[PDB]
Amino acid sequence: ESKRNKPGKATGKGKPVGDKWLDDAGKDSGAPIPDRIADKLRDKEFKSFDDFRKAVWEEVSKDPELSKNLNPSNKSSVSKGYSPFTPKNQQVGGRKVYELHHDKPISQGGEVYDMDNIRVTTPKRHIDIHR
Amino acid sequence: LKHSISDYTEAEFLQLVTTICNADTSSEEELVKLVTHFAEMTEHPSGSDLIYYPKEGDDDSPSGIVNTVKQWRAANGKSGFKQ
Ligand SMILES: [Zn+2]
Repeated sequence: ESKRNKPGKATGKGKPVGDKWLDDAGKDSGAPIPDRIADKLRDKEFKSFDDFRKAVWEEVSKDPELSKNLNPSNKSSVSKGYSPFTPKNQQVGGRKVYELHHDKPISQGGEVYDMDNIRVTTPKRHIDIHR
Repeated sequence: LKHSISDYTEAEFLQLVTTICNADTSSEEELVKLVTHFAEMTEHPSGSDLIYYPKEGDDDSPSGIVNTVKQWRAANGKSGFKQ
């Protein structure tokens, strides 16, 4: 019923990020998948994009270089594999957590699990990107 | 028990905040709904930022958050907890 529910292995390199990583998710094309995270997820098989998404945030929870920019409560969220909450001004109603976005649309044949085709966005920016 | 903060004793509200701060839910969806409810209950301008993006020098432990809510509502003409 959706292409994102077909199994696949994660691929791609990601990019270096700094402490402003999630701040960047509210801007432009969204933030890249951190190269550090991509290193750990590459070649793992996921049964769906939602399982890949859980894995991204679990890896964030385990990487002190990235988790240090989350407060205690958001650390709790990612420890469960949940997406962390964005600042209130980046939320849109019931969409309050960071969202994964595909730079090239899956509809146009963009890759579901290639992390070079994935970005981290805030709800506000994600809605705006798709227009 | 779900409609406004005067429906919560301070202890019950602390339970809600503790649940959120611990992400003590079996799904992300549940947690987000709890956070939305929190923001609606407190009526605080910061919304969920009280929990996830504290002002400098604000205590973001569960009890710290409950105290920040309690003091703000007290200072801004709003009703307080039950009991
Ligand atoms: Zn998107």
